[PDB]
Amino acid sequence: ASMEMEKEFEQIDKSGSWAAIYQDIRHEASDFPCRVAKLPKNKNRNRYRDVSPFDHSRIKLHQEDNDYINASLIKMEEAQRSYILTQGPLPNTCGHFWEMVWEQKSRGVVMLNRVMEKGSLKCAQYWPQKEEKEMIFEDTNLKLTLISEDIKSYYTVRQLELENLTTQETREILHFHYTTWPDFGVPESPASFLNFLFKVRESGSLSPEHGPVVVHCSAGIGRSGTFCLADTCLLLMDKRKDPSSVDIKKVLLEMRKFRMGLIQTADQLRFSYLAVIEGAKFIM
Ligand SMILES: O=C(O)C(=O)Nc1sc2c(c1C(=O)O)CCNC2
Ligand SMILES: [Cl-]
Ligand SMILES: [Cl-]
Ligand SMILES: [Cl-]
Ligand SMILES: [Cl-]
Repeated sequence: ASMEMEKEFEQIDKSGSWAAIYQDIRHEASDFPCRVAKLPKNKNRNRYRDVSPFDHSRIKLHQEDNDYINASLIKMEEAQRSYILTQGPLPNTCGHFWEMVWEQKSRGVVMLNRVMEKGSLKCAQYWPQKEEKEMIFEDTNLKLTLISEDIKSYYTVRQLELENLTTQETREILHFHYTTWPDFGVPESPASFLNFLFKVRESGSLSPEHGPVVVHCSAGIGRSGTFCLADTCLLLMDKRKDPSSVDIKKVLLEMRKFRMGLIQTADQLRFSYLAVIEGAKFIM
């Protein structure tokens, strides 16, 4: 790999067994309890009833009334990278979302969806669109201000100021918004996906000096899983002597120990292969 991975890719392509391989992954994936996610009191904190964090990896809010947020810590030990994957916040969980960003000391938020997709609400408007209209989250005592945005053709980078209204301490949060990645679909090219990923890496947001980057789409599993799988596989291919031993299927199953349903379609799995192959070549 890239040679060994590319060879494997062409073989799967030739036999047309992407769907078969993807289904194998779903069958083999971990099935851990999500008791807390499924408590009655948490019903309104979940966007989709079929998408919940495992108890063992769920992010806990440091709040005395209810610690629950639909978010999971994905800790890739060998790759030496962590991510927080979470659903697109609901109108009632935006305060929670930013409480999590604050408490976990994250530097970046990666958003891979749009607020409305095909006429359906997929994510709350959880950040301010206008500088002069800041957002105040009274429940978690946080204020959020748009400082600037860098709008590119297929993604936007925003500078946000998150302020703890209790202490008046402020932090700069980078918001990386992929705006042309359709739900249950794939990016328009490996190149544009990789350019985006590299921008996130270059920002320092994935650095161990900060808390884990927060990654989300609508459910925090399909597009989110695709993004994280590619990043981790690229790390492995660069850190392993004999990078040929990087088995994307095994890495995805390792990730799914931490959150269910990562990568939601066979074509997203196929795209992950392409991204990793093309990216390996660029980095090598
Ligand atoms: O946003 C994504 O990329 C993603 O995984 N979305 C998902 S996963 C998922 C759903 C959705 C959705 O957006 O409707 C609906 C219920 N089943 C699981
Ligand atoms: Cl949007
Ligand atoms: Cl919503
Ligand atoms: Cl591997
Ligand atoms: Cl699945």
